[PDB]
Amino acid sequence: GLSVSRVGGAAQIKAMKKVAGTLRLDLAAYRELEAFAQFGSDLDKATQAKLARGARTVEVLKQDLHQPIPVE
Amino acid sequence: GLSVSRVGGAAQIKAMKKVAGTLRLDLAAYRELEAFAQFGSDLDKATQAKLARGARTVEVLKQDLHQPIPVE
Amino acid sequence: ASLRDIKTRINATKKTSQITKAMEMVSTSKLNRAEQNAKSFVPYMEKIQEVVANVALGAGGASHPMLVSRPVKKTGYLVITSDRGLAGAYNSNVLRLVYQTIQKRHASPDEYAIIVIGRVGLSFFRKRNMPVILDITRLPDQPSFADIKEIARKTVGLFADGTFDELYMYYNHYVSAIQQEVTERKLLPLTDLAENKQRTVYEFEPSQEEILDVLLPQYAESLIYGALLDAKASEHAARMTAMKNATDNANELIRTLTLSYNRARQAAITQEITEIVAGANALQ
Amino acid sequence: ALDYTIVVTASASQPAPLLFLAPYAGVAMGEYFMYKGKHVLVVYDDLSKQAAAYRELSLLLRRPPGREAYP
Amino acid sequence: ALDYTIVVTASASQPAPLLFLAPYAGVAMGEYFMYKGKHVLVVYDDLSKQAAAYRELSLLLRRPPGREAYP
Amino acid sequence: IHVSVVTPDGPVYEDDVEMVSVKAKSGELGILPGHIPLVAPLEISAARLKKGGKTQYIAVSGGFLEVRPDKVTILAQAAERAEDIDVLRAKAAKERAERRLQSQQDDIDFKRAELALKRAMNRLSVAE
Amino acid sequence: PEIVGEEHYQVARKVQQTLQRYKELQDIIAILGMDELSDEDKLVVHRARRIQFFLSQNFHVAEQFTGQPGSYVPVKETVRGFKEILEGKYDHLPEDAFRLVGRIEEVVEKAKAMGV
Amino acid sequence: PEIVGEEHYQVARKVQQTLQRYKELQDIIAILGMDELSDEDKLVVHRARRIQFFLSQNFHVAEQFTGQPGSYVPVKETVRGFKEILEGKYDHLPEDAFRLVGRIEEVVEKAKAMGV
Repeated sequence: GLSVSRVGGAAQIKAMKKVAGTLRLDLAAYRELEAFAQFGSDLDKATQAKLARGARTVEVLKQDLHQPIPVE
Repeated sequence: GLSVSRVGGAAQIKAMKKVAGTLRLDLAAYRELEAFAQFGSDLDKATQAKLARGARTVEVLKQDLHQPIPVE
Repeated sequence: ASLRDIKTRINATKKTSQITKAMEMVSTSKLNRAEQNAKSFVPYMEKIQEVVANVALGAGGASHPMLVSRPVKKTGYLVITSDRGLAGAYNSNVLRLVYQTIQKRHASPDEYAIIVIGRVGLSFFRKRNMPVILDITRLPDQPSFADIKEIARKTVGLFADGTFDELYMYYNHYVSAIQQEVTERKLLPLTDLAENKQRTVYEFEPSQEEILDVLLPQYAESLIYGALLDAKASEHAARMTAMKNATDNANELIRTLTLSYNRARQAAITQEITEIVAGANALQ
Repeated sequence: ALDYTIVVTASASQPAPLLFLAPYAGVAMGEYFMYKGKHVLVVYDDLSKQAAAYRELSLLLRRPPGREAYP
Repeated sequence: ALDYTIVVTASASQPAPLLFLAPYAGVAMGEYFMYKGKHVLVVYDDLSKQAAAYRELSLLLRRPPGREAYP
Repeated sequence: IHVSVVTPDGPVYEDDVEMVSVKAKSGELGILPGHIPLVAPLEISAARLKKGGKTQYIAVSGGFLEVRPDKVTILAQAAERAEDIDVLRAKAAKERAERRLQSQQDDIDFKRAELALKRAMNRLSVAE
Repeated sequence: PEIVGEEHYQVARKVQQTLQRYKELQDIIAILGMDELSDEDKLVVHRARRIQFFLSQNFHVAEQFTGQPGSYVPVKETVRGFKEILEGKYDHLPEDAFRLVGRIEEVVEKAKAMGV
Repeated sequence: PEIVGEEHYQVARKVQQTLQRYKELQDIIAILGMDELSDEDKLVVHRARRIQFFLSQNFHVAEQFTGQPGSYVPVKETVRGFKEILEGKYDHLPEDAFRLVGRIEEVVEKAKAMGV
């Protein structure tokens, strides 16, 4: 969320750009909606789907040590 | 609330000296409750009369530029 | 350490303290109106209790099954919780008490049935996978008799069909404003009813059994609505006490953060002044 | 209002001593009317600029600095 | 209690060189009885005052200060 | 005698009349001052009170009567003060819509306040 | 994992994960209290009290401080004890039963001596 | 108002007030939902969407990237346009056709091209 790229978009390939757009959108959405989920009201399904989506984004964006992945 | 006139009260005209003593207490009662008024229908006339005449106090004390009002 | 971060933490804690104090004032007003409703119910309740005492205790009259104890094949549970959260030990005490009585005496899933009031109890007994047969949730903060009347008629009719065979109430008795003792009372056997001071012999116009099977459902519904007014008063008092405790916790947190702010403020000024004077001494 | 007021200007492009000497010129123009018997109202717009220009003068003259390098 | 105690006084009005040397004088008066086999108790009322006076005595010597301006 | 139409919500009329008469579930009935201690359920019908020549009608619903020779105390789960029998159904429908709106209103008010607390305590957590 | 072992590594990371989640919950517990947490955060607090008390240990050097004789714990046994705390096997014990204890059989012994 | 004029000042302050009121409803709409606010606040977010899209323009510079030839909008015409959106004249047009238009008549010249 705080990490900035100042080129970004001109760096990426076309295939990474197409899907990194919507990945940035729903990860920002999950970072916003996680603020209202530590206590209290147990939010409805319409953004519980977005929280589950965002938890899967966070679980995708993890790696191991010294395992780089190709672009494809 | 934060502004003070350490000579004040003895600098006022005798007409304002009778009237400002109520206005200090009215605006001091309103600015404590100004953040408590976004939600709550709590008291019918005990602390909503304070909010009503404090909002009217704040609306009275506004001005436009270049139009000084005489003391009377 | 990080003077601006301590300042923003002081400001955020002041905003939380103001929000919790405003919730405390709202909850004090709703506790006052809940006590007014609980007081306005009382002249109905004395005269219903008086008529039930003078009728059911005069000359036997154990014909209606609500006055006699039948052999227990099942057991109903009437649970009154809150619908909205931010009450500290209001819902947790009642739900733990119901859960431990159920796990104590029954240990069989179809041997009991649970009637919840509020969404907290409903979510509790759905996460524990229990039968939650009636679901009157989304009630107001100041309820009337007309919206508890439908589930009260249904939970009296589910005794009158022969399903529950007895049932219990679980709620928080508002005792005085800080305690809110959780109580268990007993519904439909009416064996433990008490006589009044002056016992009078009424003359029964249709019959006696017709008086009983019109009135004793209304007596049970008045007991349920009295327990629910009690539970709403203890709900609003519990949320009042919870927001007062949250405001006091936020204020003592503000106090320790201002001690840290003054330490960091003094250390910042002495750091800046010794660096200015060292940069001045480097030239001389 | 320019039938009775006096405007004394030390704008930011002027050097630091004129910024330093603007308010003392204000009271030195006001005390004439004060000791003649009149009533004066002197308005010092942003004395913090004047304090910073006196900080600049004291630092470039090698005077020992205090807090926030104000002398 | 004055049959065995010795009071070494450095006031608040005394200069920082006497405040700096009061605990060392107390220890040097206790070591005479310690190295003869006697047992000595020495009490320092507010060594924070000695540290503040040594901060004074070091900054007047223009030694560069550290954390909380102590040397 | 003192007649008092009493609802579980609150008292309705609670004054003194000359001769109150109402129809029970068995049938018609009248109450003169000094009546026997009598108990009879009521049907969904009005209760006339006969204050001289006024005859103020009180429509009880559910309803239950206990008459003591000074303490007529009619116990009705729904009771309008000025009423002919048809007004209680429309009044119950109007108050049921109004109280569904009130339940929605105070639940939303609590949720607005709780989101204010969630945002302020999120900012306290981010401030570290 | 190539040095310390995969079971050791993932038990250590799960311990750090629950302690970091409890450290994030510290402010809510300080102001609102424990009663607001959503039944998984209550469990994370309920396990993290046990973890941060079970990391404490009685020493041989600290026998002169308190009289308690001290303990030496092998690596596989503290891995097994933290895996059994994280599985939920010791949720019924009091949280003050885990303080200053070598291995988790002594947790069970100290909780029996307390009277659970 | 002594610099920009009086009409421009009232229109700009009312646009600031309604966008501030829509900013205060950000968490309520995002969390609690859209169908539950009220009327006289759904009207506020209704006009605020049309306002915060009409503030955007098609630039002359972006002609090489989008194709539309761009626009220079005088101050009196944007004051008139925001006054007409604040009065409620254009509440029946969609929340598109306020995106990337110069003048206020281009809103209806785009909305007749898309829909009603």
